[PDB]
Amino acid sequence: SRCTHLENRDFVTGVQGTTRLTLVLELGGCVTVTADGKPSLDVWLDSIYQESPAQTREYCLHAKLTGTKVAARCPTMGPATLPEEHQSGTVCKRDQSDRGWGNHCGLFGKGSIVTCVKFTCEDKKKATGHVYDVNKITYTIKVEPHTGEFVAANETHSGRKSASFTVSSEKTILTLGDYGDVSLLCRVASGVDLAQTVVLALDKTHEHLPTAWQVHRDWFNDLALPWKHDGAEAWNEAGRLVEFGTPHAVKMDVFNLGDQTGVLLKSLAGVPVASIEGTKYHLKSGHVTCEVGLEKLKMKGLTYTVCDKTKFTWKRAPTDSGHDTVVMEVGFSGTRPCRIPVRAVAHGVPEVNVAMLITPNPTMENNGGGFIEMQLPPGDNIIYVGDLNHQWFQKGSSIGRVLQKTRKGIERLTVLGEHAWDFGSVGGVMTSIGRAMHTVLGGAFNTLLGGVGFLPKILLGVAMAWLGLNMRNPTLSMGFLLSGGLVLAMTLGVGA
Amino acid sequence: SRCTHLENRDFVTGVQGTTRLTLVLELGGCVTVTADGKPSLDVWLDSIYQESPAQTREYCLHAKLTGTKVAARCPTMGPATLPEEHQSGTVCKRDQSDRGWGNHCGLFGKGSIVTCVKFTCEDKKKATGHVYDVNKITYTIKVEPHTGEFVAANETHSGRKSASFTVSSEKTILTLGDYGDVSLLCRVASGVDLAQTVVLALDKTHEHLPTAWQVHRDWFNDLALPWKHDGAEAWNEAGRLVEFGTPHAVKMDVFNLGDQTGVLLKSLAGVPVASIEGTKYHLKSGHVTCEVGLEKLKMKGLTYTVCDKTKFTWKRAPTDSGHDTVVMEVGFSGTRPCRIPVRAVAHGVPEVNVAMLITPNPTMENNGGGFIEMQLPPGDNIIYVGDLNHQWFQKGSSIGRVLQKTRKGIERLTVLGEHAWDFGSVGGVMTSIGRAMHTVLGGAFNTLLGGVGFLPKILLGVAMAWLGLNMRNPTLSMGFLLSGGLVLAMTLGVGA
Amino acid sequence: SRCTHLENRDFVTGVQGTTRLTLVLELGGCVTVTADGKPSLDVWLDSIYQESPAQTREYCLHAKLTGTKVAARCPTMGPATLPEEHQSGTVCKRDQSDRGWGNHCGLFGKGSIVTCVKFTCEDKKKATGHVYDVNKITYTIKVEPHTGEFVAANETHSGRKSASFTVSSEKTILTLGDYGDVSLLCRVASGVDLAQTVVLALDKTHEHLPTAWQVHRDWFNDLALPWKHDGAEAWNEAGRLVEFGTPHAVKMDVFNLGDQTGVLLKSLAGVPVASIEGTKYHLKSGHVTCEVGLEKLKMKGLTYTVCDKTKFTWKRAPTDSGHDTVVMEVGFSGTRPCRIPVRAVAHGVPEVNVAMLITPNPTMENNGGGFIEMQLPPGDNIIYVGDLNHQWFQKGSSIGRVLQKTRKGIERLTVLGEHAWDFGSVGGVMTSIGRAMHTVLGGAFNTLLGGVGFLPKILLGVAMAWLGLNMRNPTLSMGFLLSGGLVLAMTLGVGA
Amino acid sequence: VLIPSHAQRDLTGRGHQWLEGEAVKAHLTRVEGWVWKNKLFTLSLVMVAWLMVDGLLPRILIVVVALALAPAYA
Amino acid sequence: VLIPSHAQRDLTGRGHQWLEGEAVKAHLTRVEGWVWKNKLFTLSLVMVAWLMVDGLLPRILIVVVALALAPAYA
Amino acid sequence: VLIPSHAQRDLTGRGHQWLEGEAVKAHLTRVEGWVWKNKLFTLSLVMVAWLMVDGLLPRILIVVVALALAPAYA
Repeated sequence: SRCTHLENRDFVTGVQGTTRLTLVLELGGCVTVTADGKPSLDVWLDSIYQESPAQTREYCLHAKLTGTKVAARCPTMGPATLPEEHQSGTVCKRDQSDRGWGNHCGLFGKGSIVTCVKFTCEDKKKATGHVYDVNKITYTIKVEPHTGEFVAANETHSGRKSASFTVSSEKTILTLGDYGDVSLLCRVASGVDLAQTVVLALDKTHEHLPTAWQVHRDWFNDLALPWKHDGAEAWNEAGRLVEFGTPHAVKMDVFNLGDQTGVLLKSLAGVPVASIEGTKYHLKSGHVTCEVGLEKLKMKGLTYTVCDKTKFTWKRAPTDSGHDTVVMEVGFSGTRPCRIPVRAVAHGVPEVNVAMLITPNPTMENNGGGFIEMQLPPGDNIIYVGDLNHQWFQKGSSIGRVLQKTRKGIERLTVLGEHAWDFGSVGGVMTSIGRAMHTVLGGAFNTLLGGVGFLPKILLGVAMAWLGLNMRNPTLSMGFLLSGGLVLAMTLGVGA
Repeated sequence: SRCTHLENRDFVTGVQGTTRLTLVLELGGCVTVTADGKPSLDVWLDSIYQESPAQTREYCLHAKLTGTKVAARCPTMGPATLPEEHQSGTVCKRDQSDRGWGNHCGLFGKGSIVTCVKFTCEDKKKATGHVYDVNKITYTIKVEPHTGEFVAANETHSGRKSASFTVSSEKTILTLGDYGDVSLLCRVASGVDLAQTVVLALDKTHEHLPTAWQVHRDWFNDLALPWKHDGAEAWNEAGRLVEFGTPHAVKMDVFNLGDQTGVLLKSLAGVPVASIEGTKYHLKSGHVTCEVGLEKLKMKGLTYTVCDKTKFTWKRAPTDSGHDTVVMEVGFSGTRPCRIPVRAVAHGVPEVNVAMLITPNPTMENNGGGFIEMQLPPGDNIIYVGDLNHQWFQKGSSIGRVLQKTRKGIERLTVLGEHAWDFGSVGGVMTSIGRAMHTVLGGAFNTLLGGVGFLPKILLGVAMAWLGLNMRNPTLSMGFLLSGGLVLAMTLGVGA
Repeated sequence: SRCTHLENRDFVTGVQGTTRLTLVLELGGCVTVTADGKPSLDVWLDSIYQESPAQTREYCLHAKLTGTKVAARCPTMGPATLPEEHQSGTVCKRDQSDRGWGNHCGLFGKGSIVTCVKFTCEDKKKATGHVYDVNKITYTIKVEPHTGEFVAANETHSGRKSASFTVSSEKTILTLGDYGDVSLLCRVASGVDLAQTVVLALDKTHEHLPTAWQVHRDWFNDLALPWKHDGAEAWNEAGRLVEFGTPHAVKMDVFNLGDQTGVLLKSLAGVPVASIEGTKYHLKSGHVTCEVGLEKLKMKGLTYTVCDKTKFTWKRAPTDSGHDTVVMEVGFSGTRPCRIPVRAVAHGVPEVNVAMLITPNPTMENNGGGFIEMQLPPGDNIIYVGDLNHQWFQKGSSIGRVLQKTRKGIERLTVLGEHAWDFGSVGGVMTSIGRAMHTVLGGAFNTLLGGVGFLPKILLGVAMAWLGLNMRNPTLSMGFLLSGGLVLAMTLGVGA
Repeated sequence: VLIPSHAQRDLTGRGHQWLEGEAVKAHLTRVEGWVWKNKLFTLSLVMVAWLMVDGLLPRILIVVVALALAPAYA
Repeated sequence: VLIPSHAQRDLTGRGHQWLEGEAVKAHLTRVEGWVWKNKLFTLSLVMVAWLMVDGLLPRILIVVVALALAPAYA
Repeated sequence: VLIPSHAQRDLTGRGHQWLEGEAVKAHLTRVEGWVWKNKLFTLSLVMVAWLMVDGLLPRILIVVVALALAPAYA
């Protein structure tokens, strides 16, 4: 399992004869997939990447200057000029200056002065924008069955199966050996919108920075610094990063506003990280919609003999998983292969079994086996495996489980957005209602207020509620109170 | 006359027979001094400086990091430790990470993790504060008489004399050659306030930056950056520029917030420049109240004959100075040591001489001479120099003359503050009233509102006026209305 | 005489208890001066000029386009560039052309197209500005005595004298031969306002075109055409005369906007002409305010004997001058030199001589003489010369004569402006009142509304008067009626 | 980090200042530059105050404050 | 030249993030910092509101808004 | 001499056209661009109209024709 190794899990279950389930896989999340009388699977999203993406804007974060020149004219003899006003990679400025007989002039008054300098970016201080192509994005999704073996996060499991998806792959069939085959179907058009996305890259040589950042498309085009596209030797708008002093009668000073890197790194705020591996560019935040087909799964070992109850030993004693399940491991010294007798008892009635096993029909094979995961009611229990017995106390209460599941639901909804209704979906009418309401209300808030800052949104929400308190009509008063409450829900209700 | 080479100038007249004048000399400005029957002298302030000033706080603008370490402990094993946690020169952080069987812990849940990194400033990326000592500051003041020669802004005028003042001195007499002696008294009290100014230095060797900035004293202590005093081997508060990633199971990332130089250079917008040249640290702003005594000056050459009226020629035609005076230069071929009989006449009246000569008793001499400056009434005029004549028109009006002097009065009053009342020795009762009222009223605004931003000051002034319109008591209403008007005056006079 | 030959003639009169008279010489006018006992003079201004005036802006009126270059890029493959975008004298444009799969692109949608063309003015299609320099203007004024010989406006009269005036010129003395001397002085600085004037020139080789125009200075700076100063190869705003067609997929076409010369010539409606003589530049409008001092003038021939009455003949019979006076010429056959007896008798009043002679004491001399000019009272008159007679009827009446003088007075005022009050050295207090009132009202109207067009000046005046009739207060009504009516009284003189 | 902007009153004088700063001589151009991009922005701020607020003096000052704060709203 | 703050309804996606944003819990530290640094002035806003505003609820709300806004403009 | 232009109803098909063959786009961009030249001209005309006209509807409406004509005379 990888679900045992991760901070986050969700569970799905199909009733008997259910052939398809709908999943909304998030990067770094995982799903435990089950159906009545069929073997369980772990499913997760493993990467979202491209090789050699297309370039866009380059920006300069720190200017270098050379070879400056100056010229000036007296108040009568017209505007001053220099050859370097008409050449590539130059920045120039022209202004009036004070003049008189003391400076060897003809007459007292305002003259004119002109100044020129060569401009270039400091050798490693470039910022590069990159953009993905929908025709070349690869999504990687992986599956492993609960074989009953255990393998660490830094070890490779032979039962693990891998698949890759683009605009040009159909319903895939993946084979899992004795367990049969599983069918998997991506919809790459449902992924993170490329039109909102850019990948920002600075110097890769820094030991103590992220290698890339998942910046928004609009913000990256409104940046004020000097810029170009690839292959050009000249810089556009080079006058953004130098400024010139007040003139003296015969000279003027040019000043460099210095390395902007600290301004950029503070301005990025909460933006998600990305990473680079040679030619490969990975996103590290995003989601995919997919269908999993439970069409051809076999329950392994239904023909196997049951174990001798006496020859079991604990390999790893019972522990709380932190996901409200109990996990344990057993070692067995008899003949193999064989099937493990398991049950759990409420401490007061020995006739009733309460073990909800999440790995159906568990077995010992020649090479390995004997991991078990189970869920139990709250309070005292006895757990049995063969003639071994152990005493346990499951924490919490029935109210605690519905609260914890409710929290996971709300936390998913405020990250997936309107796609959150597709998880484990069924043809019930409410699946249309929820997706419609989120399309309407989400469309309203994003179009009306989407670009407004967090504290400004709170001030607007308070002002709109306060207009609701003060205005003279009771229906419109309530409408201003409710709509102010929506802006506060989209801010203080997101976090405070 | 250096006052012809400069764009800010002022004129002072001793009232008949008065021995002493009080001058508020202002850096890079100049004043021309005049009195009945006595030669005219130009006085100006050339430098304010010290050698090797006192060194205060140092700040780090770009952190450089080495020797990262991390250690972690299994859930309930008890918290982690590393030798570096107690040492100087390192930043350490402690946090919780999730652990389980997939990463070699015995129990699932929250573990504990700690990480350490060594900290330094990059070799030239320091920022350093310096402070002036009242016992060591040196003022340089310079004087030249109007000799009737003309000398360029880049030539050594032999008539120029210099005096150096320190708190260890007060009075000096300068010999002017033929013109006799002039007396000058300085005080180091009522100079630039040494208790409220700091000189800030970055790397002195950059070709395209000022060498120093004249930062306010409170500012350089309200900053939030890594800092130390001189000679110390390790920095205080190094956590200001290093920050850490949220833990993985068994790792934490260490990140560098990068070079702050551009953030600092942006933040100092509006502060005046300073410069460092060799061992000396000059200011390029300030003022000094000085007393000039004119008891011992002599008019040169009252005994000479007048020129032959036939032998004059023009060397420069009459030209506008931009200070509302006329300047000219003449050439001659008679026996050289003789007086030039200059006069001017207004059109429509007899030859009452309207030329107020600012240089009294102009002569040629064997070494040179022949430069004149004068003031004339508005409208059509003719100027005569022996048999030479030139027609002229003087711009503006008798009302415009008063408005132009009024503006320069308002500029001095706002730029120099309370000391502006000390200009001119005619100490009538209104001068003491102004000095007292400015001390009281200026002290109130500068202590109550002084540090507040320019816009929120105006918004407060508007608020006190808005409230003043609404008060039912007439005395309180007028007080609030006046207070709003005062805050608006105290701001908007400095707003453009 | 010259005053016989030009239609703008005027007469200045007085008594020798005042010897100084103030004249306003207008270029293309003539003035006659007369007084008790002293001879009459003809006075005029003959040319205002400079040699080689200062050059300023040159403008291009016909573009030559050459060497055009085009480039384009596929929809996502970045914007295009050309080397010619970074060279002198080159006009460039950039646009989003359409592209598609059939035009060799890999995608639908907008691409990029860029185009460059090189620019020069065509040979001899320049327009040039010139400006006068105050220290280098020459004004030429001429005087001749009313000799009583006659010469046409064709040959050169021997008695004529000429004097040139510049900013460095005195109360000059002109030696009028036998008639003694006249004294002459000029307000050179207060003629035409050189702050207003530019002289505009096209090429010199054209036939029907005027040689130059007296354009206004502000107008000359708002011309929306390409420009430079001397010695430069680049043209500023070269894009004014070229525009580009909406792109095809792989072409964009430059359009030459063509020779603008007719639009310039159609714009300079109502602007006075000027002319050029190798290196002199002459104005053909404007005026000087001037003094003549009559102190040293002498009468001629007062000791001669009277003619013997029978020896006269008419040579040119009494005829109407077109300017109130009557003119005649006589041939005489007696000894010379001698005095011609002249008188005129009003019908029925033989006791009084009514002839006002414009030339005092007419004499024949050995080389020439015998022209006479006189003024007579209206109606039936008899003219006598020796014992010859001629009958005459003098047109008009005293009321019509006052109206004719009043018309010329209004024509002086409406073209000289505020200077019109200098004509004749009248000491009466009302002259100061009229001078002040016109100066105030003219300054107010010019500074408030001066540049507004004829129709909007009328519409503003009418609108304020009509609003005045609609106002609900009688004092405000009168203020709107007055302010509306004054604009019309200041402006209705133009035309239709 | 968050280094603030230096105050505009302190160390006033006739020497070269480093950069133009941010007094009302600058800020009035920033308000007009916001408005001529966002052409409808002042319409509701003027119109709602003109409809809702009694007394010309407090109405006008409320409009002046609402416009003076404008470039800080985003 | 300035660079605008990016912070909005971003490409959120549940992975690791760069340093988290200065929301209300952080903004209150800027208020406390200004109350300490500008201490002598702070009585004026409270005193004027205490004299001028009737009703404790709107009086407290006006003081809270004034002190919350001040460090965004000072 | 004069050679006055024509528009609106010689209207050719979807082919290329000569430079800036439009009236409403030109007049709108001219009117909105002119406002920077002289504020006091339109401000004083608006102030006089706001004082002189009786009833808010005609007081708002009548000014539009004058401002539509204004750039033909300035």
